[PDB]
Amino acid sequence: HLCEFIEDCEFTVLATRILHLLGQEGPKTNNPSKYIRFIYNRVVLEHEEVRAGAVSALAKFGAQNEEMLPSILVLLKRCVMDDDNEVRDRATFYLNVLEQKQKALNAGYILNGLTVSIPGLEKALQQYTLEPS
Amino acid sequence: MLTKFETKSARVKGLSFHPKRPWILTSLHNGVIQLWDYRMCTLIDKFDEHDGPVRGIDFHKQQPLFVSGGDDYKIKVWNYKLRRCLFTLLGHLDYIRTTFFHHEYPWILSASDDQTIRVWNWQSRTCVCVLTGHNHYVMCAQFHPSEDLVVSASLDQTVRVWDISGLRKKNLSPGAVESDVRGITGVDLFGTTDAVVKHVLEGHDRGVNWAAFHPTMPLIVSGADDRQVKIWRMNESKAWEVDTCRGHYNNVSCAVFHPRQELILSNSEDKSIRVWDMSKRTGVQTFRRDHDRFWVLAAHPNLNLFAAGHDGGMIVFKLERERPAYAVHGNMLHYVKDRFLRQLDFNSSKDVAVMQLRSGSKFPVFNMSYNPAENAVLLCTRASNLENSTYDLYTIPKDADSQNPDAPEGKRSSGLTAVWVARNRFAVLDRMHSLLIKNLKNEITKKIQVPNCDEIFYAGTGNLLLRDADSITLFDVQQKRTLASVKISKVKYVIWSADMSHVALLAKHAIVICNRKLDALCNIHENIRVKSGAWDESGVFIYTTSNHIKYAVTTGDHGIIRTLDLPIYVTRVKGNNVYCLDRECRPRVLTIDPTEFKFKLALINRKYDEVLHMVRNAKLVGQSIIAYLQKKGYPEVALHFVKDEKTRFSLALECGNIEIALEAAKALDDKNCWEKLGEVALLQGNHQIVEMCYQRTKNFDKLSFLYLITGNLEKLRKMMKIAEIRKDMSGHYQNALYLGDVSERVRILKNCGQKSLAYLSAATHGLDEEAESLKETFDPEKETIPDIDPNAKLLQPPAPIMPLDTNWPLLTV
Amino acid sequence: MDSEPPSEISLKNDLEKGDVKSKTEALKKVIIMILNGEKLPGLLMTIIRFVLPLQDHTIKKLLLVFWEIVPKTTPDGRLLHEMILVCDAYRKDLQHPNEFIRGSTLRFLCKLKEAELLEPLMPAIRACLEHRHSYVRRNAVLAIYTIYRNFEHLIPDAPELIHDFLVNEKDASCKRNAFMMLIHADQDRALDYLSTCIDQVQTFGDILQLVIVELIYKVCHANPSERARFIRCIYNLLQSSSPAVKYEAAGTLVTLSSAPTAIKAAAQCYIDLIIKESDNNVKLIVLDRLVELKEHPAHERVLQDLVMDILRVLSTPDLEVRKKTLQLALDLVSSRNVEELVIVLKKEVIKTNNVSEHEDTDKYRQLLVRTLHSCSVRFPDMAANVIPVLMEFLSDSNEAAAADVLEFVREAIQRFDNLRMLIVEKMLEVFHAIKSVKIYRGALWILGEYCSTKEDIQSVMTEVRRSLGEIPIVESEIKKEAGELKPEEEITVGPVQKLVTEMGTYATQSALSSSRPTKKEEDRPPLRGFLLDGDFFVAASLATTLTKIALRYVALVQEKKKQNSFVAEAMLLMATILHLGKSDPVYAEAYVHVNQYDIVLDVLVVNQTSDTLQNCTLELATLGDLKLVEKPSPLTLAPHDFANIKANVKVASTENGIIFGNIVYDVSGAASDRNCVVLSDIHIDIMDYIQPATCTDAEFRQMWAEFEWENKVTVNTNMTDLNDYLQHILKSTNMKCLTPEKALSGYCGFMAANLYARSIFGEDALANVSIEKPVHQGPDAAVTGHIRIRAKSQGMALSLGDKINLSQKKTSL
Amino acid sequence: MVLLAAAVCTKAGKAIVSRQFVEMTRTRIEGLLAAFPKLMNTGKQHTFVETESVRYVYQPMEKLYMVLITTKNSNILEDLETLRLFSRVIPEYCRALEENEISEHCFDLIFAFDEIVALGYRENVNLAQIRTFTE
Repeated sequence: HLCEFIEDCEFTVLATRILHLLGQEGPKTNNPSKYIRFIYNRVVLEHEEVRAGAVSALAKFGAQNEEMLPSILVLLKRCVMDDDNEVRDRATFYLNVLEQKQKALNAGYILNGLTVSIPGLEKALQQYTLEPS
Repeated sequence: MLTKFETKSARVKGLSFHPKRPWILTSLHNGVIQLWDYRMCTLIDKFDEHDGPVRGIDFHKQQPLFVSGGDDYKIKVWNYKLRRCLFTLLGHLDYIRTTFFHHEYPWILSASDDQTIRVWNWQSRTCVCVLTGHNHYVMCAQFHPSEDLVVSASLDQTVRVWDISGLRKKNLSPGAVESDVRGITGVDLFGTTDAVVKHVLEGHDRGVNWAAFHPTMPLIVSGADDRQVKIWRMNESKAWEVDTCRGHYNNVSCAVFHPRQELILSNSEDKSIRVWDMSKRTGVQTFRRDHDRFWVLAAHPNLNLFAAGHDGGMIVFKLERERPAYAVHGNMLHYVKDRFLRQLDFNSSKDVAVMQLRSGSKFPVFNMSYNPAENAVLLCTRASNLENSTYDLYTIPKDADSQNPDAPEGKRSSGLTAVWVARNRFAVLDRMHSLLIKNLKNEITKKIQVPNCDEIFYAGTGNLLLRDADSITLFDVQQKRTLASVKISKVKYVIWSADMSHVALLAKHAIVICNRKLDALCNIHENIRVKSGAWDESGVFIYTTSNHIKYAVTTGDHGIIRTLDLPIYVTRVKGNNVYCLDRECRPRVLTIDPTEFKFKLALINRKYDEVLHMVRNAKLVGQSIIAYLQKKGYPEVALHFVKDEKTRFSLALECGNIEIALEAAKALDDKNCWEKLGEVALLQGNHQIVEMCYQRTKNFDKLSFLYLITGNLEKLRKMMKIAEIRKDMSGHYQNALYLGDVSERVRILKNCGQKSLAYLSAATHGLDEEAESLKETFDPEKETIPDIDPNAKLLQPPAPIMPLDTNWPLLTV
Repeated sequence: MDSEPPSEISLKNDLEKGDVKSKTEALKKVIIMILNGEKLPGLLMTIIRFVLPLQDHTIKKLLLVFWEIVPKTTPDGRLLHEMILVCDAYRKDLQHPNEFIRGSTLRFLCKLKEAELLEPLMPAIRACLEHRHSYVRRNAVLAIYTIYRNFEHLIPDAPELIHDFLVNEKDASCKRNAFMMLIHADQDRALDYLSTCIDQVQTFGDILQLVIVELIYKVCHANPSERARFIRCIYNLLQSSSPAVKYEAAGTLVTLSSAPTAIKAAAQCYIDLIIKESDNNVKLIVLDRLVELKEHPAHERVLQDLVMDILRVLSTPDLEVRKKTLQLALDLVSSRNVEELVIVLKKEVIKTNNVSEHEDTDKYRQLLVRTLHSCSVRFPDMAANVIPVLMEFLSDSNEAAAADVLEFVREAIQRFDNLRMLIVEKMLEVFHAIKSVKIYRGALWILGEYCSTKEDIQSVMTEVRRSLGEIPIVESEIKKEAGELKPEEEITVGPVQKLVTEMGTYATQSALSSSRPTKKEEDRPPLRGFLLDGDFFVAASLATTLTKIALRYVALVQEKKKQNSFVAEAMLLMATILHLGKSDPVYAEAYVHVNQYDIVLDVLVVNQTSDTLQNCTLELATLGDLKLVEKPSPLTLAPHDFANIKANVKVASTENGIIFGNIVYDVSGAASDRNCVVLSDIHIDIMDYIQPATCTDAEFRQMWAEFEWENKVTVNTNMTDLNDYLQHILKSTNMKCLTPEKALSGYCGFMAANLYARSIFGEDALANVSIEKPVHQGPDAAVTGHIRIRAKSQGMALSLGDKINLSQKKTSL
Repeated sequence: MVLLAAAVCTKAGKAIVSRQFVEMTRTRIEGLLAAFPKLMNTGKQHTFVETESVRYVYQPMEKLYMVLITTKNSNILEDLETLRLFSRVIPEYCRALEENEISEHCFDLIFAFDEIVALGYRENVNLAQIRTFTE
C-alpha cells in the first residue's frame, strides 16, 4: 500500500522492502500481482542495488512458489530487472540458475527468502539520543 | 459558541439585526456602512455615507430598505436592491447614535447625541413629533416588536420609554385631571422636562449607552459607562426588580438579551465580551476575543443568531443546533429544539412558518422519542447522564406537559432517559445508566420501573433507545441484551419510517430503508446520499436530495413531485402528505399527487388510452411521455409516441418494417438513415424498398451488386448508367457480367478510356466487333492472351426466376 | 474615456455647446464607448444636429465613423427611413468638391449591407468616380463590390453609373493603380482584364489581381506579390522528396522561430537531410535527394566531412542545437546509428587523453562507458574498437574512474565470450587505489571471468581484499564472479582454486585466502551467498557453474533496444527521455431529454397556488463551468398554470461569480423581497467542472514522481475490468482510462489504467485503477479494485476514489 | 472580410480603440485584444503569432500592442503592409502608443482604420491622405 506513494522518490529502500517481503512471504494473504505491478514500475527509475535485488528476489520467489515463475519471466526479460549493469550480472546468474539449471541451488538458497544479515534492534537507542539534540 | 461570520471592517459603532431575513448591518467609524448576508457570505451593500463616524444603523424592512444615521446629523434611507438613496432627512443637529424605523407610515426616528430623539414623516411635509427629555446624550433607541413603544438609553443616567405616535410620551391620570409630570416633591422627586410621564426608567450606572429587550419579554438590560450592567422592568419602572450584573472592567457599551438562551450577553469597551447569568444576574464567564473594545451589540429579533460589534469588525455567532431528530405523525411534526422556539406545520414554498400544537419537545431535550404506534412522545428532562432525571410523556396529536394531572395521560416519573421501543406501547429506560425495561401495565407506558439491568452502553437519545460508546446500539423491549448494533457512514442523521420500530440508515449511495434490528428491505435509487427521505411505512418513498421533494418510487413509477424554494429535510411521511422541516426548521408540506404516479401506473398496465388524459404539463417533461414511449423492441409504448422524426425512425427498426423508416429517415432529412433502413429492408426480404432507398443515398453500385442476386435485369440496367457517370468501377462494371451479354461494360469503359478492359470483356462474349471498335479508337493489339481469357465464351443464363426478389414474398406480422 | 459605460448624460451636454472641439470630442467619446461595447442611443438627436450638411470634414468624418459600427441600433435622432440621418444631407457630403468628405461618405455608405440605405449607397459611387488618388480609385472598386454584395447581384450593381458600378475593377487593370475587388462573383470581362494587368501591374494592386487569378507561364514578371505566388507554383513543378533545397520559402521561415537557438537547430536538420539520402535505418534518416552535395570523394577539396564534424557534438554549439546535431551525425553516416555513435562516443566517454571529456562524477562516466559499449553489442565491428578504448578509460586511474570503466566492460564480456581475454591484465591495474564499491565490483568480475588468460590474481585481488573503501554491492558482484574459467590456469601464490575459496568467503563464508576478503555480508536483502556457494560444481570451469553464467548473457542481447545496451549517446538520451509527448412559490418537476441529439433539461413549472405569481420569468443560470445554451423562455408560472418549459444545457464554460452548486434554475414572479427565487431541477455535480485530459505512460510516470498518490481506497464494483463501469463512471468525473502500469502473467494480471485529467480546480487529477481480479490462489479481496488516486494537492483525488463505484439516475414522470 | 478587425490594444486587459468595419466584432473585439496582446499576443518577439484560431500580427510599443487580426489570409506580404502603414499613421495622431493619448484620439484612429482597411480588404493610407478627412 505504502509503495503506491511515489514511484522513484520513495527511494531504493522502500522498493527493496516491499520487494524483499513480497519475495520472502510469497503472498497468499493478498494477490502478489499488485505487489509485482507496484515494484515493476519502481525499478525502472531507481538505483542499481534495488533493480539487482528485484531479480534475485524473483528467483528465490520462483524456487519457493511454482506459481510465481510466469511473472519472473515477464520481469526478467525487461531491460530493467535484467540488462542494466549490476542488475544484469546478478540477473544472468540468478536467471540462469532458475531457468536453466536444476534449482537444487535455488531451492537450497530460499530458506524463507530472508535478509542478508540479522542484527539487533538498532533503532530504539539511536532514536533515544537523536531526539533532544 | 460557533463563529458563523466574522468580517474585519474596522470600528463598528452601530450594528443592527434585520427582523425579516438573517442579515446584519454595521455602521462604521470609517464612515462606511455595510449590509451583509451573514449566512450566505455575500456583501449586499456598502456605502460611504459620511466622512467620519456613522454611529447608528437600522433596518427599515416595511418595504425593502435599510436606514442609517450618521454624524452628518441626518437619517438617510437606502435601497439594498437598486443601491440608490431613497430619501434624506434632517434628524438632528449632532451625532445620530442609533436610528429606529416606524412601521406606521414611512416615519423615521433618529436618536442623537444632542439630547432628543425625533420622529420625522417623509411621506408628508410634517415633522410629526420630537421626543425630549435627556440632559445628556441618547446613545440608543430600540424597538420592541410592537411599534407603539421604544426605549432610549441616555447618558444622563436614565432610560426613557417613549411613544412615537405620541408627542413625547402618552399618559393621563384618571384620579386627577392634572399632568403626570410634577416638577415638585410628590411621591418621587424629578423636574419639569416632559409633557407627561408614562414611564421614566432608571439607567443609573453613570448613564446607559444602550438598552435592549429579550424578544418575548418586557425586561430590558442596559450597559453603561462604568463597568456594570443593570436589568430593568420598562413596563412598570419597578426598583424591586432591578439587579446589577458585575464582571466588566471598564465602560460597558451595551448589554442586550440572548433570544435563544437564558443568559444575557454583554460587551464592553475594555477588551472583553462578557456573558451573564439571567437567573442570577452576575458574571458566569468572561471571554476575550482580542479585537479590543466593543462599541455595539445586537440580539436578533428574528431569533436567528446573535452578534456583537467590535473595534476590528463584527462577529455573528452561533449558539444553535444543526440536524435535529424528528418524526411526523398525521399533521404533526415533532422535532428536537432549534432557534425561533417551536414552529412547524403548513406552507409549501415559503420560508415563513406558523405554529400548531405538536410540540414533542417542551423542556430541555435529553431524549425526544415517538411511540412506535405513534400515540405518545417521550421527552426526557432535567438533562444528566448520571442515573436520574425526569421524563415527561406527552400525547402525540396535541402536546402539553401534562394533559391533566388527574388522568394517566401526560404523567411523568423519574428515569435518566426513557425511550420508546417496539411491542407498540413499550419503552426501555435507563435509571441506573444500565438498560432497564418499562411497563406501566397496559396502554403507552409512563411509569418508572427498576428490575432488569445491563453493563454495556450508556444512556442518551433515540427512538429505540439509542446508546453509544462506540456504535449506535438498539436495545430490546424486555431483555437487557443488545438487540443489535449498527455501524455505518452517516450524514448526521437517523431516519425513521414514522413508526419507530423501523430505521433508515444512510449509506454511500442514497439511503437504505430497514426494519427493526438491522435488516435491509430495499435501497433508494439515486446517485448521491439523500439529506433525508422517508417512506410512508413502505411503498411510497418521498425524499429530499436538494431543493425539491421527489418520490424515489410509487408502484414502480418514478417522479419528481414538486420543488420548494428552500433546501429541506423530509420530516417523514405519515399519510398522503409528506412533511418537511430544515435546519432552521421552517416547514414545507406536499400532497402526493396523481400526476406522475397515475401516468406510469397506467403505462405499466399497458393502457395508452388512460395515459393520453394523464399527459399534462405538470409532468409532460421530454422523455417520460413524448420519447420515453419509444423504448420497446416490439413496439407498444413506441406506437403511441412517434411524433419525433427520430422516434419514428427508431420505431421502424424495432418492428423490422422500414416502410415507416423511410419517412422518418426522410423527415430526418438524411441519407444515412435511407441506406441503414434500406439494409434492414433487405433483411425483412424485399428489394423494391431497398432500391428506392439505396438509389437516393446514391449507392447505385451496391444496387448493381444486389440486382442479379435479386434476379432483376431491368432494374440492374438502370443502376449501370447512373453509376457509369460516377465511374464506379465496381458499380457500372458489374451489370454487364450479370446479364448474359457484355456490352454494357464496353461502352462505360470506352468513356473511362479503359480500352483494353473494354475489349477483353466484349471479345470474350464473342462481341469481337465492339472489342475491335475499342482497339481501333484507341491503341490496338487485341491479339495478347492474359492470365484471364480474352476471347472465351462469357455467356451466362441470366436469372431463371420469373418473379424476382424485389417481389420477394411477404406477409409481415 | 478609455471605457466608462455611464457618461451618456455628460456626452449629450458636450455634443452641442457652441464649441466645435467639444462636439468632436463628444462624438469621439461615444465612438470609443461603443467600440468597447457600451451605451449610446440617448444622445442621437444631439449628435446628428450640428454636423449634417457641412463640408467641414472632421465632424462629418466622425459621424461617418459612427455609421458602420452601430447605425442600425441607435434610433432616437434617426428612426427608420430610406434617406435616414446617415444619408440625406450626405448626398451633399458625397457631392462636395473636397475628395475627403465625399470619399469618406462613399466609403461608409457602400460598406453597409443595410437595406435602409441601399438606394443612397448606389449613386454614392459618384463620390469616387473621379479619382483624385490611388485611394479614390481603390475606394471605388471596393465600394462597387460592397454594393454588389448588398442585395444587388443583378442589374442595380453591375454596369457603370457614369464610370463605375462594378467596372472600376475593369478600369483599374489598365489604370495606373490597381486593386481588384472582383475576387468572387463579379464581371468576367474584369477577370480577363486582370490577366492583361499582370504585365502592366501596380504592386499592391498585383496582390489583389493575384488572390483572384494565379499561375504564370513565365519565371516572374516582377514585384514581391508575383514573387510570393511563384515559390507556390515552383513546388508544384517538383514536389518530389520535399522541396529539398528550400526555394523562396527561406525568407519567412527564419522568423517562424525567432527565439533563437531553435532556427539553427532546424537549419542544421535541413542541411544534414540535403547532404544525401542514405540507407535510412535506425537513426540513419536523411531524406531529400541522393546526390546534390554527395558524400565523400577523395579528390573533393576541402571536403564535405568538415560540415559533418559539426554535427558530432559534445555540446560544441549550444544544447538545443546539440541534441539536433548528435542525431544529425548519426543520420548522415552510419551503418545504422552504431558506427557514427561509436566515433561520437569515443570523444564523449572518459579518457586519459583529454581531461575535457573525463569527469569525477561517477554516473555520467559510467553511462558514457555503457553507450560506447552498446555499439559493440549492436554490431560486431564495434567490439574490436570498444575494448582498447575502454582500457584507455581505465588509465585515468582514479578509484572511481576505473570503477565505471570496469562495470560496463564486465557486461560486454557476458555478451562477448572469450573475445575480451586481452582486456583482463589492463583492468586489474587500477583496482588497488580504491575508495568505492564500483571498482571492486567490476574488477573482481573481469579478473574473475578472465582467469585462464592471466595468472596474477592472488596478487591483484589481495591488495584490494585487505584495503577499504565502500563494499556493500562489491559482495554481490564478487560472489557470482571470482572463481571462473579453467580449473587451474592461474597461480601467483593462489591458483584458480584459492580463488574459488576466496569467492566463497567473499560471498558469505570464511577462509584465509587473498589475506581475507574486505566484507562477507552481501548487498541488498534478497541476493545472499548461498546460490553460488552451492554452485562451482566443477571448480571455476566452463561447464554449468559461475563461468557458464559469466560467459553467457541473460536473455536476448542485441541492438540498441536496451538489452545490454543504452540506446545511442548518453547525453542526447536525457533530452529524449524528458520529452513526455503528452497529447414567490414555485414548483418544478424535471427530467433530461434528448431528441435529434439536442440535450435539454425539461422542466415543468407549476403554480399549485391560487395566489398571483404574475411578473413570471424563467431563467437557467450560468454557475461556473455549467451553462445555459438558451434558458426556458415562456412567461409562465401564472395562477394554476402548468407549463412545460425547456432549458437547453451545456457542461463546458468558464467560471461565473455566482454560486457553484448543483444546477441553479430561477423563476421570478410577484413579490418584492424575493422577486427572484432559486429552486431546483434534478442533480448535476461538482465533478462536471473537472476537465478531461489524457496522459501517456511517460506523462503519468512523471506526474507519479512529481506528486504523491499513496492515497488509496478500495472501491466496490470494480469487480469488472477497466473498460466497463469504471471507464463510464470515470468519464463522468471527466477522467479517462489510458495507458497501463501492469506486468501481467500467470500470477500477475491486475488490470492497470493510468488516468489523467486537468481539472478546472487548479489541479490535475490522476489515478491508477487496479482491478484485483484473481490471478492467484490468494487474491487481495477477490474481485473489487483498489484505486490509487491523486490530484495535484489530492483535492480531486477523492472524486476519482468514489466515482468509480456506481452512478445512475432516471425518473419516469 | 478577410480582416476581422484592425485594433489598437493596451495590455491593460482591454482594447483601447478598435474598428469593426461592419457590425460583427463589437464586444468581441475587447476580449480578444485584452487576453492575447498581454502575453505579447502570445508571441516570442515574432510579428506573426496565432492563438485561439485567430491570426494576430502585432508590434509592441510600450505597454501597448498595435494589432491586426485576421482569421483568413490572401497573401503574406499584405497583412504586414496594412499594419505597417497603420504604424506610420498612429504616431501622427498619438505620439507613439500610450493608453490615455490613444483614448483621446479614438476618432482619429478609428477613421484611419476604416480608410485603411475597408470591408476587411487592405487599402492603403498615408499621413497627407488622412488630413483631408479630419480637416
